[PDB]
Amino acid sequence: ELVLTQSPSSMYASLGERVTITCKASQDINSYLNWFQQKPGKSPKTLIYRTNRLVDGVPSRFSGSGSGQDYSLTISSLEYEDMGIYYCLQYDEFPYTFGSGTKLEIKRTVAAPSVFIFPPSDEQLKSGTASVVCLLNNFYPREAKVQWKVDNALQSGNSQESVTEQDSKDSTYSLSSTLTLSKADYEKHKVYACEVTHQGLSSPVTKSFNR
Amino acid sequence: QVQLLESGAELMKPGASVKISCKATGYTFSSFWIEWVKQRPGHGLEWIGEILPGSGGTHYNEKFKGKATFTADKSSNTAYMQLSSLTSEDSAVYYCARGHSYYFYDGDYWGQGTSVTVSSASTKGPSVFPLAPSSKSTSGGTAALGCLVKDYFPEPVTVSWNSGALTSGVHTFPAVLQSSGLYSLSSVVTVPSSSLGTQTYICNVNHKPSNTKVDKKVEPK
Ligand SMILES: O=C(O)CCCNC(=O)c1ccc([C@H]2CC[C@H](c3ccccc3)C[C@@H]2O)cc1
Repeated sequence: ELVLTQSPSSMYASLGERVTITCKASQDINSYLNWFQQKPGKSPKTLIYRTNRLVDGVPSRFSGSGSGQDYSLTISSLEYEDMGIYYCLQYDEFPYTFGSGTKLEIKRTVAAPSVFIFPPSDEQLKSGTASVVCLLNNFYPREAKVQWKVDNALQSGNSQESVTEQDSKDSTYSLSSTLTLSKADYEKHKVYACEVTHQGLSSPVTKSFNR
Repeated sequence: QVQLLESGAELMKPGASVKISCKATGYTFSSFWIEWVKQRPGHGLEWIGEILPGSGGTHYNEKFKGKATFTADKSSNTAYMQLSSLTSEDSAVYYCARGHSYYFYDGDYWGQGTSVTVSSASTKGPSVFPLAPSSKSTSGGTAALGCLVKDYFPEPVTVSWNSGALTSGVHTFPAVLQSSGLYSLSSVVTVPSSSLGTQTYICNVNHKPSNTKVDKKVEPK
């Protein structure tokens, strides 16, 4: 069926900057294109219908254009609220098809993380295993390394990471690394260190503890 | 105003079936087409098809013919989508959205989305533990604290702090599926390393899939 190509998949701009994304159809769709912006954790929402008809109550900094097989969505001045995925859809032929989406990521100033290590709660250790949590807060860019050290032993295969999208306060990322092992294996060691290496840091920052 | 309310989260075993509702409101239910769209983690948005409540006319994306079947209750202004013979591929969030009508269309309205999970596992409430704020005085300025929500199923979960009273600097991480087949995530918050003993905070972690609702507080050393 009708293919709607959207490239790139990830576009970067900085607040205040003008950005524009495209949607390439596989055949004249006669200006029958809609643009939906989908925020993380939220449902899609319609911004522009029928190529350039701006929906009501939607910022004027948004505009749509195109014809035949080429349509575009432009934002004259990118504010933080615009962070999210943008999909185009064609209703010129059945079945209505979607584009693969373009994620609009904000480019900002490098920022080092604030590392915080939390130990396994007294209450959670009464049960089976033990979980040590490491926190890298409000940093940028997303590329960050985090190693787990147990008595200098570089842990491996027992850690799980999870990163949040760019916080709307500063467009920064935050990350959590969780180390999991049984209660026994836990007591068997004394020092739990969390190593963080980030381009916004002069040298790697470590946060450990004893118990 | 116009609004589309979709039924709540749902978990069903494979081979079974499910039925999502979409309550229309603030407009003539019969003259507007209702679209239905699927959203799987790595597949973005997918078009299932549409229904014209008034005439009952339907248009199914062939990929879903038989799998999804639409119906509508004009008297209750409610549309329904039934996904049959559910498999893991059907696990996704589903939206219903108001499209066009012959005499009018100025853009679409979207339902808030329904999460459907297809597993043989039973729903498990989350065990929440405190992420006790370490006396962060090691060359900095503020201290962080949070809540660890461990081993729950399925996905749907929400956390807050002091009942949304203070949402200044909270961070809830996407859930992570563990080897045990259960999920678990973390919710942290950074507060002035000062006001700690002066004021205490509570994470409100509620998990619908099992009607769990915790309100655990976190205190220093
Ligand atoms: O006068 C004229 O010839 C032009 C105006 C006629 N308009 C149409 O034929 C017309 C046809 C289809 C649509 C579609 C657009 C996509 C919309 C939608 C919304 C969410 C998800 C998928 C699809 C549903 C809507 O139903 C909108 C308008």
